[PDB]
Amino acid sequence: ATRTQFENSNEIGVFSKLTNTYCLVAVGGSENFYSAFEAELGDAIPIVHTTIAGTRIIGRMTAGNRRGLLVPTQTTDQELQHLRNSLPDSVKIQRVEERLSALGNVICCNDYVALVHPDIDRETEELISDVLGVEVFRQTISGNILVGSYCSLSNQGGLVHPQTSVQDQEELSSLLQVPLVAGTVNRGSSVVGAGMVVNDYLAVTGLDTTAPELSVIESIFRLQDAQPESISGNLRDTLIETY
Amino acid sequence: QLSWKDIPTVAPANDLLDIVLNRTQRKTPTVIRPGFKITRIRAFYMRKVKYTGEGFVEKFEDILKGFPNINDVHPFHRDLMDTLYEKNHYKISLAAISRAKLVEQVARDYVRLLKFGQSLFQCKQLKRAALGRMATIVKKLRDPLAYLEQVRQHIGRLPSIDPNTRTLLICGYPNVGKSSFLRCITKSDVDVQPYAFTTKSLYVGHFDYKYLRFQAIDTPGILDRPTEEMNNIEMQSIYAIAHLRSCVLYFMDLSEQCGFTIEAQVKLFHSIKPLFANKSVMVVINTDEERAQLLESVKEVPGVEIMTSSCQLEENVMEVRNKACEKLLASRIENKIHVAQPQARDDVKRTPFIPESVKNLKKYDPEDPNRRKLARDIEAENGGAGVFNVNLKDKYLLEDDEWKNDIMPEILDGKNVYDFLDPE
Amino acid sequence: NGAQGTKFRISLGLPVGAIMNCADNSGARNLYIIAVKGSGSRLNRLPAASLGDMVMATVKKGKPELRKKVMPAIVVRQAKSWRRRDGVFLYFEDNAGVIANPKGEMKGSAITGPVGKECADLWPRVASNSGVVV
Amino acid sequence: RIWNELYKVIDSSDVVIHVLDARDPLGTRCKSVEEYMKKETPHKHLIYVLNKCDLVPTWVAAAWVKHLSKERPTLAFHASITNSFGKGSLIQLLRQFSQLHTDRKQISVGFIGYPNTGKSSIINTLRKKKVCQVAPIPGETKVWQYITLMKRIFLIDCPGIVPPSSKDSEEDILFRGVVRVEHVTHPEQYIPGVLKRCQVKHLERTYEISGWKDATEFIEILARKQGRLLKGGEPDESGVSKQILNDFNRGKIPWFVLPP
Amino acid sequence: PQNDYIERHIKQHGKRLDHEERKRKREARESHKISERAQKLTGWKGKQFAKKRYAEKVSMRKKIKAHEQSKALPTYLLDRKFSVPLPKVRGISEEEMFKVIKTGKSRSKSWKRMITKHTFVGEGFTRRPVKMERIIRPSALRQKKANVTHPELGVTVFLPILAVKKNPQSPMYTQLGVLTKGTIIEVNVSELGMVTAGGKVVWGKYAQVTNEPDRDGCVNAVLLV
Amino acid sequence: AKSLRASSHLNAKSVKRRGVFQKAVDAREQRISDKLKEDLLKQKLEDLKK
Amino acid sequence: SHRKYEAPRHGHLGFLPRKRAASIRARVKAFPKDDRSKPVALTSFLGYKAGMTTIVRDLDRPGSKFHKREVVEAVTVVDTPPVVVVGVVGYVETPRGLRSLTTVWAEHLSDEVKRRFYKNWYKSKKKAFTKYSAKYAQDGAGIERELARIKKYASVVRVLVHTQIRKTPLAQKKAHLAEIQLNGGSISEKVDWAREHFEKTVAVDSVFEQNEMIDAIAVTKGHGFEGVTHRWGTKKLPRKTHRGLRKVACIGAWHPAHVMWSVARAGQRGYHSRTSINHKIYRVGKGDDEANGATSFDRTKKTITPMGGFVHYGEIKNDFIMVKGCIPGNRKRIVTLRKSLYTNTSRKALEEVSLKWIDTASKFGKGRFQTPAEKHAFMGTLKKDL
RNA sequence: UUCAUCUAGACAGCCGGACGGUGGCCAUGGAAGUCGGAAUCCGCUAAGGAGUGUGUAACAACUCACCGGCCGAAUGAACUA
RNA sequence: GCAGUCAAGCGUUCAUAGCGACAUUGCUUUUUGAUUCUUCGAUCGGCUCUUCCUAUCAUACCGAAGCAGAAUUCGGUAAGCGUUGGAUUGUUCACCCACUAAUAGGGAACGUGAGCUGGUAGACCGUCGUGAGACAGGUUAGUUUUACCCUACUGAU
Ligand SMILES: Nc1nc2c(ncn2[C@@H]2O[C@H](COP(=O)(O)OP(=O)(O)OP(=O)(O)O)[C@@H](O)[C@H]2O)c(=O)[nH]1
Ligand SMILES: Nc1nc2c(ncn2[C@@H]2O[C@H](COP(=O)(O)OP(=O)(O)OP(=O)(O)O)[C@@H](O)[C@H]2O)c(=O)[nH]1
Ligand SMILES: [Mg+2]
Ligand SMILES: [Mg+2]
Repeated sequence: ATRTQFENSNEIGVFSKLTNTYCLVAVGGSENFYSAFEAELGDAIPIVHTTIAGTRIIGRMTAGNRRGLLVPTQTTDQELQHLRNSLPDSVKIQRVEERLSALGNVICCNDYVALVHPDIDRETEELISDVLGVEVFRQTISGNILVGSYCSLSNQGGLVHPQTSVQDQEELSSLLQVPLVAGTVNRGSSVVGAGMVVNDYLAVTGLDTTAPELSVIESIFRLQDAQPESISGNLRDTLIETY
Repeated sequence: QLSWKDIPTVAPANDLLDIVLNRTQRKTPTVIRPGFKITRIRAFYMRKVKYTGEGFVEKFEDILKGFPNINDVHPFHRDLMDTLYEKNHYKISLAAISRAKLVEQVARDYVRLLKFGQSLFQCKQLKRAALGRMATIVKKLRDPLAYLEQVRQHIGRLPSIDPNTRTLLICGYPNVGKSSFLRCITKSDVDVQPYAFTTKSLYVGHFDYKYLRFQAIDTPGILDRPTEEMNNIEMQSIYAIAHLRSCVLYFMDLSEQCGFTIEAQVKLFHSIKPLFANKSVMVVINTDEERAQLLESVKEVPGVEIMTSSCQLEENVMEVRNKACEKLLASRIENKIHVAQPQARDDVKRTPFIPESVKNLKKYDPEDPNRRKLARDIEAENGGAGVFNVNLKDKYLLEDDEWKNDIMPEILDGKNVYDFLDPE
Repeated sequence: NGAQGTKFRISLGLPVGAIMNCADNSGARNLYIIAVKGSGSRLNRLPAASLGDMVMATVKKGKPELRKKVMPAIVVRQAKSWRRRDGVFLYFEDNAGVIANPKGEMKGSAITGPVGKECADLWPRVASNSGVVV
Repeated sequence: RIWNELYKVIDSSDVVIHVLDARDPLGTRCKSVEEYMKKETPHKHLIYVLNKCDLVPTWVAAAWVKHLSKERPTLAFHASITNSFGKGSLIQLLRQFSQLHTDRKQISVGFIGYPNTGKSSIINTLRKKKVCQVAPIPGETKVWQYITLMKRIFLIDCPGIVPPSSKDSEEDILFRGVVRVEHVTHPEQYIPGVLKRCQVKHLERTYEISGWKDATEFIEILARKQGRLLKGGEPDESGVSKQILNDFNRGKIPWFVLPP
Repeated sequence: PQNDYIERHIKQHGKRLDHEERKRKREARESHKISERAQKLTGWKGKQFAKKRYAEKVSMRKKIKAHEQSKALPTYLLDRKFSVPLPKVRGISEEEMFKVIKTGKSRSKSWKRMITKHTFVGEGFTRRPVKMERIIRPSALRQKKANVTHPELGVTVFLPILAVKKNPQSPMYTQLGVLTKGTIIEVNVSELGMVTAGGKVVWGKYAQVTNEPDRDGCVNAVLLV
Repeated sequence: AKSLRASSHLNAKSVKRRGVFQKAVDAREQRISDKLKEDLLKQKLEDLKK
Repeated sequence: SHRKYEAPRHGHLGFLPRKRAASIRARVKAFPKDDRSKPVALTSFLGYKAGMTTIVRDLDRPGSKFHKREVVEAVTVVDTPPVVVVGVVGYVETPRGLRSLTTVWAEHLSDEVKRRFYKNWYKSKKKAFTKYSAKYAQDGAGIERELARIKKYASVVRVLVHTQIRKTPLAQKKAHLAEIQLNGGSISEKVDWAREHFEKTVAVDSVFEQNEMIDAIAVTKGHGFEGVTHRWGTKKLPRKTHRGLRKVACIGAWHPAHVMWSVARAGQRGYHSRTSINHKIYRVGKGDDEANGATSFDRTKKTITPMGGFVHYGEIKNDFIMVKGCIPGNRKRIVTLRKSLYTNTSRKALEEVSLKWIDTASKFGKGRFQTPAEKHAFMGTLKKDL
């Protein structure tokens, strides 16, 4: 995993969205947040500055998988062109007309499943169900309906905020088909989606998140050789005396 | 709690007097005249008395509230600060300052007297009288403030110890090695010269084991001392061993070194084993038959564990450290995560998509000559953070590269190009 | 501090003594009280601000557990005519209010209705708790 | 300003009457003044007068009088120019003190107590006409006045006092007649105190409703009944709570504290 | 932190390179700068500087004195008119004692006189009615206790006053109880345990006030043995 | 804060002036002189149309 | 006494006396310091203010929050037709100040500058520079002697130029005249430059270019006799106060015997001479080339002059300078553009401004169309057409 | 003005000595001239305090008090105006 | 402040009289920071707007502090620039909570009396008086109205 900070915030949704095949970042004063990703990734995949409707809050404004990328109505034609030019033709990019414009809060996704706010349907959202990617589910994380903020996800595991119940966790891991766990971020934060971005090979979060939280993240996401999620078997009582 | 450092400076009596009286002479006006109204004169001297009172009580309140209550804190800190500062003297000085905070009585009485002043001379003499009585009260505070400034400097430099955290004591005879055990195991500025009471205080270090903060405590020394006479340096060690919920590591140093004999070492151990009744003890030998009988001596105690090791090797150190941590965490959890799973809902396969690029890729060594440039450094080359104009282009993917520095028209006569722009 | 970014200038709509709406379900309905952080000091002038500005406020209507209690939080809608530095003047249907701690972190967990673009860019946790930007 | 008048009245007085409300005498007692009178001025007499005894039953009055006669004489009283109680007893006691102070040529009697206890009304009751201004609002008497009877007893009216015992609370100070409820901000939060103190039977007999729960619901029921609602349909909880709190103190709602 | 960390730091690294030379030079320049501050520092600061310097001179003189020096009646009659210690005190005018007080909406009636100086009223004072009181003796200018010194024993005591017998100004003032300078008062002395021949405990004695308590809140007095 | 006429800020500005700003200020002078000379030559060319 | 509440002053005591300026054309009171190392260069230029307009720009400003983002901005447009040189002045140094010891004029001059010298032009015989033209005879002994005098003495050299008001739509017929300093080196070369430049023009491209910070010196838009409240910014007294409420009530309690120069009285507001510095040029546009108002992003052929022309001004048929923001003076005035007096240590004077669009809509109302072709296309065919 | 030192060499500078019983006795984890309490003596001396300050955990080392060598004639302190 | 102790000096042509700087003792109530904090008779406060003083609250530069850093305390130069918004009239010779870099003190009036605004005639209650009336009080209602003159100031010939 990795910890770093730009301007001085532990919340990474202020700056970035990250998948298996591209990484979006916000344009800032300095190229240090971009360099933090370039260090671990190199030139292997697209690393792309730009704003969304002249805003930096791009992981919370956007959402996508390795197959594509959804952006809102407030997005300009130039930023859209810029993303199109800077990304390959393998990722289909689309501008969506919706009341709920924060797609990275309204949606949590991986390359095989997606959860959504229970609110309005659409023609091409009911078409995206199987067109663009695959399953959509209208669900709710312990009453928190802002799934992309209150839950982080990948293809190998999932994290939710700590007030989620065992019952709801088992119900939601059935839909996602992969293990879930409830945890906190950045010295006791329930908001995991903004505080962290993660995928099949790499994790980035803030400087303030503790070593137990990092160990859980590493466990549930399969980073270190080897951590198949019952390394919690080893670190049982660490979390006990921590919480 | 934990670093009573935010205590404002406690000035001596004469300096405090000079401060509070010069503040009055400076801030409040200084000029009145006989031809002025008696009400003006009264208000003048009243303002002076009231400001002078308020200054003294502000100062004294900063002392009283900033200083800790030696009772009402924790028994460990209480006993430590008692053996350091003499609790009786401490409380007596602070009570002296509280009762002096008298000044209020003088100010109120003399203001209420000033209400009836019928002349400038009368009002002036009443003002002088109030300030002089204040000065007498403060002059009678010469020794407590001298005591309290010293206690302030000391208690600011004391270390922040949580008694409830995972702790381990490091005990033994003087000149053993238990302090450079702390030096080696943990970051800590401690002296290791070869004589008895090289350290006169408790020193703290931290480390992380199993994703948990621990604190190790080096304690200066204990002697065999039949215990109705002992000094304030050893009573620190005793109170620390008695109060805290730690493991405890007795260093024996089986050797002619130490300037102390093995009989005396086991004697001290048997002397202070009543403190060990609930403390998770371990013994470490840092490299004849009676000397060995003296070791099964201590093994025969019910809860104990012996180890042989060194400061010569640096792995047995971590060994025994982890042993002490494991011994503690067990009956911590005694004295005191659920991952979900799918249950087989479908056959659709899912798998990690990763390109070959990252597996062929090389990590980033920040201290290699030949490496990746990483635009941080391109910034450093061209110009700093706020001057370097990055090209958002130069990354883009096109059919022709010669057209890098092109622009798309956005608007024509009335229309917008993006609306008419299709491939077909 | 707590906010991410600079002190940027957008017109003032909300002087002291102004009751504005809360639509989250933390329990409050209204926000009134005095204070604005980062306000100047001029004779006879009212403390009034926006730009995702942090303000002191009380619940005039809501649950008694949080009535009678002063609290900080942030403007998200104004209904005055604000100017975007990218073109047009913007304005909302109403004023909106809502609650937080001094670091910018919210007592509530979700927001109803639109939230200002610059307010969300300045306050991260508002952007995470908001489903609707503009 | 008020405590200057207090100490002036005491220093001018030969006797000090301490007026208590029979609903809450220990609330309305002011012990610090009694301690001052003990230490400073033992030559003054310091008696108690329970007033508003018509609002509570007779056995509560007898209990309190028994509890307080152990320490201080403690007459009971009801103030009215027409229908009074205790007038002759108090007259007898004052002329007793006069007979004791036969050399002074006159004897002054100060009236101390909380606001809205009935000092002015007791004086008006002794004189049997309106001598002092009276109002159900607390602070009608703002400055002292001398009043004469027998050419030998001088009554002195004092304004009301509350000592700043900080163990007290704004709620306790409200439920003693001290403040004007027009000036407080949220009068709704105090109605639970009203339910706590008062009896449901009297409370439903007074407003003629019935069977409520939830004082917030109580207010809205009473407002829908009285037609006391705003432009729209929001029932005015604030003004209705203000009226309830005025009624509670003025004695439209009967309530009383039990003694040991 | 954690202990005398700067003392450790000085032991390990040591203070600076330019520390001892600079300290020597400060000690050398102090002689110049002392005189510089004397010919400068106008006002209160110069006054205080001079006071400090004089006190420091006296201290060193006494120190050197101590160094160089450290290099008929019997015991019971050693340590040994009926005139009071203060006859012929300053005379007080009636104008300086009584202040005029005016009554009415249009203040036109005066007839009222406030005593400006400290007073002793008694134990059962009980102010007169306002329509009948002319002499006003305010509560703040009302003393119950004095600070009486025995000339022998070098001792003082905070004793309760019992009476005023003789104010030398216009014996009306005695009946009013005015405690001006030279006033003679009866004070209780039971705290001292005095007893006459016969075993009767003395609990009252004459004393003369030595101060003007209109200027000082104190009433200081000397016992007449 | 540090005023406009603060010695340290003015020294920093003095150090900045000799570098990146004076180069940009001096290039414009050569450019504008090169334009000034051509605006003379074109007027001469027009005078030599008669 | 001590006022009980501190508050800042009302007004600036440096912009006094607030009187009418003694000339419609503000006088340049300082030119930049000369460096005799560098080529010959004019220090200033003249122009005529022509309304305002709106532009959009793409901002490459690192550190800012519109970095790589679009920004709408106001701009001022000055009609800057070429300036004609007619004379030279030499200013010798003295221990009293600077003194002019000789002025030399050209051979031929225009009816415009002659009109400037005259005050009733339609009656005169127009005999202005006849004897000077005669002094321009065979060898010009006098001309060369005074020029050599300027080369020898005089220290610093200014050049008398005038405008070509004939080119503007303004109905004045009379040119303005101004001394503009030469800031290169070699007084001899300055004089030679001027000698070669008599009777010849200097365009604005030959004095300025894009991304340059210039100062505008002008006179500000008289409004006339005005009161305290609007002339200094004072509070208003509540209502129906005695002897009115739009004034200062008084000075306080304390008693002076005079009225001070500092107490904010009534009088003239405007027609004051002002010098406003550091305005960035955004475009140096030229009449020869149409599509001035067009842009690399737009590609819509049109000149900057809006539909129906500017208001209280005509069309821009001439070279123009576009600066950002608000200069002093109103439309139809005479402004002098000076260059900055000092090297500016701000990145604002380095960023290469790029425009995306210029607003050529009507300012005689709420303009919705940039071109009459757009208006035609949107409205469609009318009754009058066919 | 008064009192003192001085070619049997003054004052200022450098240099050297600055000892021995003895790490004097109590005390303490340790304290040896110098955290503290109380003695404060004798010896050998040209002179050298049971020690004037810096310093050490303790010693050490340096220092002055005092003596001597080189230098070669005036100097110091307290007071007054 | 009162009463004392001591002693650097002064000292009727005094050795053993007197005076006496700097220090210092007692009285003020207590020894263990529990003090429930507790008011006791005065014959003004609020708008606009300008300037000045420094005895500097903040900003700028420095010194000393067991000053690790961070923050803070004491002090030196310094008046260049700023030093707020509100609640409370059973009252405010003031206090309360907030914002703030900070929420410093004062003067030019109050050394009789001087912008604009709150705080005699009628009537009622209380105390006194034989009474007319007065007041220890309290409440209520209740008409000065320049400049067009000189100077100053501001702008204009
Ligand atoms: N043989 C050996 N000797 C050691 C080792 N570590 C320390 N020592 C000895 O320990 C001596 C110093 O003692 P300290 O390390 O200070 O132990 P301490 O004196 O009991 O520590 P404190 O009482 O806290 O002051 C040194 O002279 C070393 O010779 C070790 O690892 N091996
Ligand atoms: N039922 C009842 N009401 C009383 C009695 N005495 C007084 N009251 C009422 O209490 C109200 C307020 O009490 P006050 O008579 O003003 O007593 P007070 O506050 O000491 O009087 P002031 O000194 O003028 O402030 C009056 O308006 C009466 O109506 C009583 O004995 N019985
Ligand atoms: Mg050691
Ligand atoms: Mg009342």
